[PDB]
Amino acid sequence: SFTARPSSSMADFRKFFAKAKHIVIISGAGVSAESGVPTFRGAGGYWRKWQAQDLATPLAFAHNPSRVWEFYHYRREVMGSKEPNAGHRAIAECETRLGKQGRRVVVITQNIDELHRKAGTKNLLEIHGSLFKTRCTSCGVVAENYKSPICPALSGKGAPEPGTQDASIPVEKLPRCEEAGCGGLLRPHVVWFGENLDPAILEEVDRELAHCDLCLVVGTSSVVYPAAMFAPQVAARGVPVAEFNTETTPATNRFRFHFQGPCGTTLPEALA
Amino acid sequence: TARKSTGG
Ligand SMILES: NC(=O)c1ccc[n+]([C@@H]2O[C@H](COP(=O)([O-])OP(=O)(O)OC[C@H]3O[C@@H](n4cnc5c(N)ncnc54)[C@H](O)[C@@H]3O)[C@@H](O)[C@H]2O)c1
Ligand SMILES: [Zn+2]
Repeated sequence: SFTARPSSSMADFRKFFAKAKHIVIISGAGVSAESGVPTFRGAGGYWRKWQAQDLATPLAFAHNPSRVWEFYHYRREVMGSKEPNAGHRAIAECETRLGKQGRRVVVITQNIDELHRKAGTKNLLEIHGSLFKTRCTSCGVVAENYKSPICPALSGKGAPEPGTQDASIPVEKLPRCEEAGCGGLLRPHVVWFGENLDPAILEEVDRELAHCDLCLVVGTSSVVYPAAMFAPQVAARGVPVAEFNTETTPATNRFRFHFQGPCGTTLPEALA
Repeated sequence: TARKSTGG
């Protein structure tokens, strides 16, 4: 009986929740699945023939920037009509209600979809960037960008079905920098597989993890690093961590609680 | 450990 296996007791989690002064909520793509945004775990991890982790890499962008921009353009256009779900709303409303009591809630998200922002979350660390920002590969400037389509050559492009032909847009016609007449090639302002997360963001993440007294880890596979090690760091300080996922993960047995099921059902219950 | 990767 010694070995702790995670608890499924909602009442015991809610006893910690009632007292918690600083809650960190870490989210991955599962928190947006109920808005109609597929995760990359299964069939939704394919775009044409490629797996998503093979397109979100600086080697794909260096050698076929038109293909990587078609994939991000597809995602931007699909995301424009997507709405926050009950999970994103519970998260946002929890922050607002606890903030009035002087209690802190912060969201550390792997997602680039901005749906936590749309839901009303204020304290948000977007650790992998944003679908709706660009970064210039020449001058480094980061800009918000919601334009549909981002550039004329991408109009009508990005269809996801296997067998769709590549647009093969010449690099000069991909999104270009307009800042002080720079003209450089833009990329998505998204952290890709093989790249370093921003140091300033990581320092803020470390501060929140070190100071929190309760952590939720929601809709993440806990196999994407370094994010996968955030909630185990909190658990190993002896702070309760509650995982909300439709399945178990490689990190589940490190945590105090595991609440199995769709987070749009379990989050409103846990955060009421 | 600042570099993004997949485990397993
Ligand atoms: N919405 C988005 O911005 C979006 C969409 C897909 C992937 N991504 C990102 O790409 C990377 C790879 O994605 P990935 O999906 O392989 O890994 P992930 O870490 O983001 O895993 C998604 C997790 O969600 C769980 N899940 C699915 N439906 C759920 C539901 N309704 N409620 C609770 N949990 C649910 C899955 O079991 C899985 O553990 C991640 O960094 C992820 O954040 C972002
Ligand atoms: Zn520029």
